[PDB]
Amino acid sequence: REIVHIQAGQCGNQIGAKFWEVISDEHGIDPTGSYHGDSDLQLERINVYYNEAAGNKYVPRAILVDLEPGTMDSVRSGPFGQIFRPDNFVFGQSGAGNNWAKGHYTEGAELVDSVLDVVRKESESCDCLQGFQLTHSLGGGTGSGMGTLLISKIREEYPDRIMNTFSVVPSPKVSDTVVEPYNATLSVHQLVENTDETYCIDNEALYDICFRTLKLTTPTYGDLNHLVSATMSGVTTCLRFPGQLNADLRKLAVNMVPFPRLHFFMPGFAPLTSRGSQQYRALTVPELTQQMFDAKNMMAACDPRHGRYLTVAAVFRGRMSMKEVDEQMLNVQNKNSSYFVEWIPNNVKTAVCDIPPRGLKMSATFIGNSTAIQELFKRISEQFTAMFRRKAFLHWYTGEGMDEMEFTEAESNMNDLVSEYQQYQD
Amino acid sequence: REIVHIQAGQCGNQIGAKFWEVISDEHGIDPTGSYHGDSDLQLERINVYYNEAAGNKYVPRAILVDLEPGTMDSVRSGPFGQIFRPDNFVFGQSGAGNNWAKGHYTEGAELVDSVLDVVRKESESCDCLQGFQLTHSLGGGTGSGMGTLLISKIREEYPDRIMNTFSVVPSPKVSDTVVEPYNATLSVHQLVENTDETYCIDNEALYDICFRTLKLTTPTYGDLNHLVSATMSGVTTCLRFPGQLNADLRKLAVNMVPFPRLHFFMPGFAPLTSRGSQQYRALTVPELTQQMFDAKNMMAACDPRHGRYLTVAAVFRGRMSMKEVDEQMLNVQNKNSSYFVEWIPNNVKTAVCDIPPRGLKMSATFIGNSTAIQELFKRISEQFTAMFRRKAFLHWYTGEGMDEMEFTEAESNMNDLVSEYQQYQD
Amino acid sequence: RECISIHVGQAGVQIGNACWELYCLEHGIQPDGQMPFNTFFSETGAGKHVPRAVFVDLEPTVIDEVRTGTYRQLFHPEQLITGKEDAANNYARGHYTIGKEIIDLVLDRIRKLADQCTGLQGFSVFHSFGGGTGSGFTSLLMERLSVDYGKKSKLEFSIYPAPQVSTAVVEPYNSILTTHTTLEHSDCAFMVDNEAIYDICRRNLDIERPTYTNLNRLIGQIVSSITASLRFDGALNVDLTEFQTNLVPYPRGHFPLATYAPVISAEKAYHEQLSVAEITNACFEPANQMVKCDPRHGKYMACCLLYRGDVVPKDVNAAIATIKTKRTIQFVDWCPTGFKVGINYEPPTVVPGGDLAKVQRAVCMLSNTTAIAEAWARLDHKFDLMYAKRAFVHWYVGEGMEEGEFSEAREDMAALEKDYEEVGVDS
Amino acid sequence: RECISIHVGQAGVQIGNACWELYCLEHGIQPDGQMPFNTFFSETGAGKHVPRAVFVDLEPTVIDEVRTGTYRQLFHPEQLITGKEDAANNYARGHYTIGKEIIDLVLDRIRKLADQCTGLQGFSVFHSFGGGTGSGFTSLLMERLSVDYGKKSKLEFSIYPAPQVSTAVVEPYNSILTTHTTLEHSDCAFMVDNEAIYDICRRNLDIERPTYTNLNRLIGQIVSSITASLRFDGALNVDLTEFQTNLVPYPRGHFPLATYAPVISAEKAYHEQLSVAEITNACFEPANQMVKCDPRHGKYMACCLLYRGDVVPKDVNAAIATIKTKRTIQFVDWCPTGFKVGINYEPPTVVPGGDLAKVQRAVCMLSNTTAIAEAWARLDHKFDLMYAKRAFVHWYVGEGMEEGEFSEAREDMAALEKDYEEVGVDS
Ligand SMILES: CC(=O)O[C@H]1C(=O)[C@@]2(C)[C@H]([C@H](OC(=O)c3ccccc3)[C@]3(O)C[C@H](OC(=O)[C@H](O)[C@@H](NC(=O)c4ccccc4)c4ccccc4)C(C)=C1C3(C)C)[C@]1(OC(C)=O)CO[C@@H]1C[C@@H]2O
Ligand SMILES: CC(=O)O[C@H]1C(=O)[C@@]2(C)[C@H]([C@H](OC(=O)c3ccccc3)[C@]3(O)C[C@H](OC(=O)[C@H](O)[C@@H](NC(=O)c4ccccc4)c4ccccc4)C(C)=C1C3(C)C)[C@]1(OC(C)=O)CO[C@@H]1C[C@@H]2O
Ligand SMILES: Nc1nc2c(ncn2[C@@H]2O[C@H](COP(=O)(O)OP(=O)(O)OP(=O)(O)O)[C@@H](O)[C@H]2O)c(=O)[nH]1
Ligand SMILES: Nc1nc2c(ncn2[C@@H]2O[C@H](COP(=O)(O)OP(=O)(O)OP(=O)(O)O)[C@@H](O)[C@H]2O)c(=O)[nH]1
Ligand SMILES: Nc1nc2c(ncn2[C@@H]2O[C@H](COP(=O)(O)OP(=O)(O)O)[C@@H](O)[C@H]2O)c(=O)[nH]1
Ligand SMILES: Nc1nc2c(ncn2[C@@H]2O[C@H](COP(=O)(O)OP(=O)(O)O)[C@@H](O)[C@H]2O)c(=O)[nH]1
Ligand SMILES: [Mg+2]
Ligand SMILES: [Mg+2]
Repeated sequence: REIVHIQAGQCGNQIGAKFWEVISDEHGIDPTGSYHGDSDLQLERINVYYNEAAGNKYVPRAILVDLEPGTMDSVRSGPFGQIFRPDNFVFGQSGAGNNWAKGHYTEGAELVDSVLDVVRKESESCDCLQGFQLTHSLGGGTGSGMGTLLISKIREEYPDRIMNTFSVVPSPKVSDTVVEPYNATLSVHQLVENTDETYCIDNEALYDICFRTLKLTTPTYGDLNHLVSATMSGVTTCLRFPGQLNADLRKLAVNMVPFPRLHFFMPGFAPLTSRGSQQYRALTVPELTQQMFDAKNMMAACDPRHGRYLTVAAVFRGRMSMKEVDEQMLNVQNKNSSYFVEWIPNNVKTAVCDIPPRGLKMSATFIGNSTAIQELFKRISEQFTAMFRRKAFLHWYTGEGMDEMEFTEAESNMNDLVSEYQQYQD
Repeated sequence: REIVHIQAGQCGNQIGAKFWEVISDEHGIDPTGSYHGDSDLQLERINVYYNEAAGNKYVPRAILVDLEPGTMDSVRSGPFGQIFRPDNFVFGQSGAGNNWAKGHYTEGAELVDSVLDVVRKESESCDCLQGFQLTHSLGGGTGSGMGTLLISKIREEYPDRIMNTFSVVPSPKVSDTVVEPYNATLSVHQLVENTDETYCIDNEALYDICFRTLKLTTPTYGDLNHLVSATMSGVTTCLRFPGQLNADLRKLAVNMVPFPRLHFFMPGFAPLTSRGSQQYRALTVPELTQQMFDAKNMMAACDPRHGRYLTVAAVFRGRMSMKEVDEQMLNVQNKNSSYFVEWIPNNVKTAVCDIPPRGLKMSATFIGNSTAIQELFKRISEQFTAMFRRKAFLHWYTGEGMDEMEFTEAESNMNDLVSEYQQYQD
Repeated sequence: RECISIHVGQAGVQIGNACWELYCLEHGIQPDGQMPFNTFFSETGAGKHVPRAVFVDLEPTVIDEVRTGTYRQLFHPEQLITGKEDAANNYARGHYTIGKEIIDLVLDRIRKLADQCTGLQGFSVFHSFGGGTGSGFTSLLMERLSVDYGKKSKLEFSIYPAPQVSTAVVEPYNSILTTHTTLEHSDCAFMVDNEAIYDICRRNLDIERPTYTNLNRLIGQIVSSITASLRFDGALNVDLTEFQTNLVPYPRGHFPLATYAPVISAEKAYHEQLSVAEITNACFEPANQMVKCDPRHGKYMACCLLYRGDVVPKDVNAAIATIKTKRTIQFVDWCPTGFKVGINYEPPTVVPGGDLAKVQRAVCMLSNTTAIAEAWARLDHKFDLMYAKRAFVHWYVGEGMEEGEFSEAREDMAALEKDYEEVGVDS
Repeated sequence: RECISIHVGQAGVQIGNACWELYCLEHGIQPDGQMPFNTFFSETGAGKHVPRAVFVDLEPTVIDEVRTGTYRQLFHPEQLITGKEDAANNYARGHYTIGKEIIDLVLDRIRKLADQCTGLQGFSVFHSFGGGTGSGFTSLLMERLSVDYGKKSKLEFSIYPAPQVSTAVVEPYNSILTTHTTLEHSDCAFMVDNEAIYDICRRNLDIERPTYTNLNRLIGQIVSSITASLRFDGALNVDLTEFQTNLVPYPRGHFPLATYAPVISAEKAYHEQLSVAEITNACFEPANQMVKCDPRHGKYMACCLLYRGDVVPKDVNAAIATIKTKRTIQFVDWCPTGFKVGINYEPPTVVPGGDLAKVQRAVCMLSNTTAIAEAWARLDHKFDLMYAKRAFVHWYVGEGMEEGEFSEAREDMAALEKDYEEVGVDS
C-alpha cells in the first residue's frame, strides 16, 4: 500500500526533510533517487513512500506546503532538491506571520486547491492508499493553520482513510511567539474532530533528552528534528519489511484508541546514549524497555508518572526472542501497576520487526496513550485564558474575520478533552 | 491517399511553417526535400503530404495563400524555402488590414482563381484525394476572409471530400484588433455551413499552458504554434503508419459529430512537462489520460468542466496495452459521469498507433466535442453586439459593399450554434 | 508598400530635416544619398538613393538652408519647390493668390513620384497651423491631392496651435480655416503641441533650454516608429490602413495622439532600468501626451501600441491587462476593447548629437480619445474673441476670403467637438 | 519580500545615508550601484542596482550634499525630490502650503516604485519631530500613503524630541501634532532620543565628543538588524508582520523601543568576551535604551530579540529563562509570556571608518513597555506651558492651523498615555 506525507510550515518542512533523509537512507536511496541498497527488502515496500519514475528514480510520495517562499527555497537548495518532485512544491503569497486565521481561514484558504490537486495526483498514482501523514507545528500559524485546513479538506475527500499527524506542541519554557496559545487552541479545536491519531512532541522535552541522554553541547533544531524523525519512521517501519509481529497505523489505532477522542500520543525512542557511553550498552530487550518506559525519555514535556497509561504500543526492531519481550512487558506492568489503567487487561500492545535501524543491533520505539498529557492542554489553556480575558492580540484575528465565539467555543471544547482524560484517570 | 494543406494569412502561415517542420522531421525529410530517415514506414505514407519529384525530392502537398507579400517572403527566406514549391506561393495586392470584406468579399475574391488553379494541379497529382486542411486565424481578416472564401470554393469543387480546419480563436485577454468580433462573426457564419470539422484554439489558452506546464520564461508565437503543430500532426498521424486501432478524419467525424452542425472541437496534447520535470514522469497510459482529461491542458480557452462531453477522441502513440488504455477510459467516464453526456454509451472513441513521436516513448492527442465551447461563442457574440449596436467600424465593411443584413444574419445564426450546444447540455 | 512625404512652410521642412536624418541613420544612407528602404528612398543604380519627398516654401529661405546645408546632395533639386513671395501667416494667400501659382508644379512633381512608385500606400504631410504657407497651402494641396488619389492614405502631421503660448497672433484664424479641409480630406491627422514637448524636454530629458532642433527630433522619432518601423519587418507588421481599421470607428474622428514613452536622458540611461511594462505604463501617464491634454478627463476610443527592439508579446499582453485592471483611465463603454499591438525586431533609432539616450526597446502610442476635443474649445474662444472684433479680418478679405467662410469653419469645428461628446456619452 | 524607504527633512536623509551605506557594505554594492538584496535594491541589468528610496527636502541643501557627495551615483535622480522654500520648523507649513506642492510628485514616485515592486511588504519612514519638513510633511505623506496602500505595513523611525535637550524651541508643537497622525496611520513606530544615544556613545563607545555621524550609524545598524537581517535567511526569519503579530496586542500601542546590546569600543573588543547571555542581559539594562526611559518603573508588554552571527537557540532560551528568573523587571500580568526570538546566520555589519568594533554576534531588542509612556508626559508639560501662553502660535495660525487642532492633538496623546496606564494596572 501507499501513504501520503504532507509537510506544512517551516517546522514541519525541516522535520520532514530530516525524515526523508532517514528513510531514504534506510531504503538505500541516494541523492539522485537511485537505489543502491544491499537488501531486497528495501524494495519490497519502497512503493509505500516512493513513486517509481522512469529510470528507477524513486520519488517521495510527499507534498510540500508552505506560505513562505524562502523556506521552500532552502529545501530545493538542500540535498533533496534532486529528490522531491517540483510540482509538489506548493507556495505563493507570503506566510501568516503566526496568524492562524491567515493560515487556515483566509490567505491559506485561497491556495487549498493547489494542494488538493496534487493530493489527487498522488492518490491516483497509488495502488492502495492507506492514509495521510501530516508534519507540522501547533502554534506556527501557517503550519497549524494550513494543517487543520488541509486535514479537514483531505478527510472530506478520504473520510475512510487514516489521518495521522506529528504535531510540535507549544513548550512551557521554549517559545518564539506570544500567540502560541491562540494558534494552538484554534488548531486543536479542528484537529481533534478530524484526526484519527496525533503525536505530541515538545521541543523542550527534546532539548532535555538531547542533553540528558545524548550529552550534546549544542543541540540544534537539526538534532531535535532528528530525534523526531526516528520515531516517525518507527511508527510505519513495520509496514516496510518483515517481522514476527506486524503492525500498522490502523492496527495501532485499534489498540491505542479505546475512546474515540483520546487519540493523543506521546512518542519515545529506544537506545538513547552518547557516543562515549555506547560502549557500556548491553543492547538487550530489558535495557531497551528500561529506556522506553523511562519518563525522562518521553518526547512530550509532560511526565507520564503524573497520570496513567490507557494503552501502550511497544514496537521493536531486529532479531530478538518473543518470550524475552513478553517477559519484559509483564515485568513492567507488574512493576508499575499503579501507573497502568486497570480497566485494560494487557496494557501493552507489542510488535516486532526483523530489521533494526541500519547500524543498530536492536532498537525500538514507544507510543504511549497516557492521561498525563491532559496537563499540557491545561497549561496552554491557562495561557490562552489569561490573554483571552483581555482580548489580547484578538484584533489580528478579528481583522481576518474571526469572532470571539470561535475562541470561546474552542476553549470550551479543549476543556472537554482534558476532562475526558481526567475522567479516565484516578 | 493524399491530403491538401492550405495555409491562409500570417498566423496560419507561421503555424503551418512549424507544422511542416514537425512532420518533415517525423518523416526523415531534410531541408532539401531529400529523405534520410531510418525507418521504412516513413515512406509508407509519405505520399499523404508530399509529392515525389524527380530525384526523390519530397514536396509539401500544400498551398501558401496570403495577401501580404513580406510574410510570404519570410517563408521563402526560412529553412523551408528549399522545400515548398514556388508556384504554391500565392500572393498579390496588399493585405486586408483586418478587413474581412477585403479578404473574402472583394480584394481577396479577385485572386481566388490563382489559388484554385493550384488546387486543381495538386488534385490531379493525387491518386486519391481524401480532403483538405485549412490553417488560419479567426479574426485576422485575410486568413479569416480568404479562409471561408476558399472553403466555399473548394467544397463546390469537392463537395464529397473532407473539409478540416484549424482556426485560431479570438481570446478574451489576448488581442491585437478591435474588430476581432466582426471578422470572427462574419467568418464563422460561412465556416459552419461549409465545414466538416473545425478545431478551436485560443492563444490565451496556449499562453497559459506554455507556462503552467512548460514553465517557459518567454513563450513566443513560435512556441505557441509549436503546441498547435503537435496536435495537428496527431489528428492525421494515424494515417501515416501502422497501429492497433486505425483512425481517420472521416472516422473521427463519424464518431465525433453526433449532430451535423456541432463539429467544433477542443484540441489537447499529452505529455506536457518542463525539461526539468521530465525526469519525474512515469510515462504510463494512466499518466497520459490524467493530462489529456485535464481542463488546464486544453488549447481552447473555455474550461470543459462548465459543459459536458458530447464525444471524445483519444488517439494514442506508441507501444501500449490495449486493455490498459480501455481500463483508463472506463475509469475516466466513471470518475466524471456528470461531465460526460449520458445520451452516449461509450463517450470516448479511441485509437492507438504503433509509433510514438520521435524522442517520446509514448504519447497521445485529445479531441473533445464539449458543449462548454458555446461560452466562447457567447463571449465573442457579446463583444460583437456591443460594437454592432453602435454600428462601430461598420463603414470599413460598408465601403466594401457589405450591408447590415449580413451582420444581423450572421449573429442570428451564431446564436443558433450556441443554442444547439445548450440544447444538448443539462 | 511605398510612401511619399510632403513638407510645407518652414516648420514642415525643419521637421522633415529631422525625419530624413533619422531615415539615413536607419539605413546607413549618406548625405549624398549613397548607401554603403525603398519605401522612402527611390532606388538609384549608382547607389545614391533619393528621398521620396516634396518640399514647398513660398519663400525659399528654409529650403535654401537645405540647398546649401547638409543633405543638399541627398535630396533631388526637382523636389525643392520654392516661391518668390511668402504667404506671410495668411491662410487665404497660401490657399489662393500665392500658393496657386506653384500648386501646378507641386502636383506635377507628386505625379512623377507616384508614377515612379509601384505599391503606393499613401502620403505623409508635415505642416503647421500658424503660417499660411503651411496652413493655407496645405489646404489647397490636400484638396488637389485628394482628387488625384482618392484611394491612397493621407496622413497629416500637424503642429497644433498651442493653447498656452504661440508666436503669431492670427493663428486661430489659420487653424480654424484648416480644420474643415483636414477633417474633409485627410485619412488620419496628428496634432502636436510644441509647448507640451518643451515640457517633456524639461521633465524627462532634463533640458532647461530646449529648441526646435531637439523638439523636431522627438517628433521625427515618433514618425519613424509609426511608419519606418513597419518597413523593417517585425513580429506584427500593422499596416497603415490597418491602423485606420482599428483606430478609427467612424467616418470622422481622425485625431490620434502620438506619444513616445522611452524619453530619457543619458544619465537616466544608466540608473533607470526600463522594460515592457514600465515603458507601456509611462505612455498612459498624462505627462508624455505630446499635447496639452489630460486623458483622465475623457475616454479612450482606441489605442495602438507600437513596440521596437527587445520586446515579447507575453509582456505586452500582461502590461495591457494591468492597464485594464488599473481602471483609472476610462474607455468608451461600447468599445469592448481598444488595444492593438505592433511589434518590431529592429531597435530604436539613435541620433548622434542628440539627447534621447540609446535604449534597447521603445514604445509609441497612437491613441484616439474624447479628451483631446477639449483643446479645440480653447481655440474656439481665441477665434471667437478676435472674430467678434473682426481683428485682422482685412488681411483675409484683402485676399477675398469670404467672411461667411470663417463662420462655416467654426461650425465644422464645433461639429467635430460635438461628435466626440456623443462618443463618450452614448452607450 | 521587498520594501520601500522614505527620507524627509535633513535628519531623515542623514540617517538614510548611514542606512544605505550599511546596505552597500552588506551586499558589496559600490557607490555607483555596481555589485561585484533585491528588497532594497532594484535589479539592474548592468549590475548597477538602485535603492528603493524616496528622498524629500523642501530645501535641497542636504539632498544637494547627496547629489554632490558619494552615492550620488548610487541613487536615482528621480528619487531626489526637493522643494524651493523650506517648511522651517513649522508642522503646518510642511503639512499644507509648502509640502502639498510636492506631495503629488512624491506619491507618483512611490507609485512607480510600488509598480516595480512585486511582493511589497511595506515602507520604512525616517523622520523627526523637530522640523516641519520632517514632522508636517510626514503627516501629510502618511495620510496619503495610507489611503493608497491600506494593506501594506508602515514603519516609522522617528527622532524623539529629547526631554533633556533640543535644538528648536517649537518642537513640542510639531511633536504633538505629529502624534495623532502616526498613531492613526502607522503600523509600527519607533522613538529614538539623540541624547540617550550620545550618552551611550560616552559610556559604551567611550566617546567624549559624539556627533550625528556616529549617532546615525548606530540607528542605521539597528534598522539593519530589524529588516535586512531577515533578508539574509536565518534560523528564524521573523516577518515584519510577524513582529506586529507578537509585539502588538491591541489596535494601538505601536511604540517599541529598539536597542542594540553589542555596543563596544575597539579596546573593549580585545578584553571583553561576549556571548549570548552576556549580550542579551545587557539589552535589559536601563542604559542602552536608546531613549530617556527607565524600564524598571514600568512593565514589559512584549519583547522581540533578534540575534545575528554566531548564536544558538539553546543559549538564547537559557538567557531568557534567566531573565524570567531574575524577576527584577516586571511584565504585564495578563501576558503569560512576551519573548520572541529571531535568529540570523549572517554576522553583524561593520562600518569601515566607524567605531562599533567588529563582533561575532549581535542582539537587537524590540520591546513594548508601559515605561515609555512617561516620556510623553514630559512633552505634555512642555506643550501645555508654551500653549498656555500661545507662544509662537501665530506661526501656525499664519498657515491657518486651527487652534482647536492643538487641543485635539493633546487629547489624542493623552488617550495614548491612558491606554498604557490601563495595560499595566489591569489584570
Ligand atoms: C558507530 C556507531 O554505532 O554509531 C552509532 C552511535 O554512536 C549512536 C550513539 C546513535 C547516533 O545518533 C545520534 O548521535 C543522534 C544525533 C541527533 C539526534 C538523535 C540521535 C548516530 O549519529 C546515529 C546512527 O543511527 C543509525 O544509523 C540508525 O539507522 C538511525 N539513523 C539516523 O538517525 C540517520 C542519521 C543520519 C543520516 C541518516 C539517518 C535510524 C533510527 C531509527 C529509524 C531510522 C534510522 C548510529 C547507530 C550511530 C551514529 C551514526 C553515531 C544514537 O541514535 C540513533 C538514532 O541510533 C544516539 O543514541 C543512539 C545509540 C547509537 O549507538
Ligand atoms: C531529451 C528529451 O527527451 O527531450 C524532450 C523533452 O524534454 C520534452 C520536455 C518535450 C520538448 O518540447 C518543448 O519543450 C516544447 C517547446 C514548444 C512547444 C511545445 C513543446 C522538446 O523540445 C520536443 C521533443 O519532441 C519530439 O521530439 C517529438 O517528436 C515532437 N517534436 C517536435 O515538436 C519538434 C520540435 C522541433 C523540431 C521538429 C519537431 C512531436 C510531437 C508530436 C507530433 C510530432 C512531433 C522532445 C521529446 C523533447 C525536446 C527536444 C526537449 C515536450 O514536448 C513535446 C512536444 O514532446 C514538452 O513536454 C514534452 C515532454 C518531453 O519530455
Ligand atoms: N514643431 C515645430 N514648430 C515650428 C517649427 N518652426 C516653426 N514652427 C511653428 O510653426 C509656426 C508657423 O508655421 P510655418 O508655416 O512654418 O510658418 P512659415 O514657414 O514662415 O510660413 P508663413 O509663416 O506662412 O510664411 C510657428 O508659429 C511655430 O510655432 C519647428 O521647427 N518645429
Ligand atoms: N538623530 C538625528 N537627529 C537629527 C539629525 N539631524 C537633525 N536631527 C534632529 O532633527 C531635528 C530637526 O529635524 P528636521 O526635520 O530634519 O529639520 P530640517 O531637515 O531642517 O527640516 P525643517 O527644520 O522643517 O526645515 C533637529 O532638531 C535635530 O534634533 C541627525 O542627523 N540625526
Ligand atoms: N521541532 C521543531 N520546531 C520548530 C523548528 N523551527 C520552528 N519550530 C517551531 O515552530 C514554530 C514556528 O512554526 P513555523 O513553521 O515557522 O510556522 P509559520 O511561521 O507560520 O510558517 C516555532 O514557534 C517553533 O517552536 C524546528 O526546526 N524543529
Ligand atoms: N496562434 C498564432 N496566432 C497568431 C500569430 N500571429 C498572429 N496571430 C493571430 O492572428 C491575428 C492576425 O491574423 P493575420 O494572419 O495577421 O491575418 P491578416 O492580418 O489579415 O493577414 C492576430 O489577431 C493574432 O491573434 C501566431 O504566430 N500564432
Ligand atoms: Mg513662411
Ligand atoms: Mg529643513
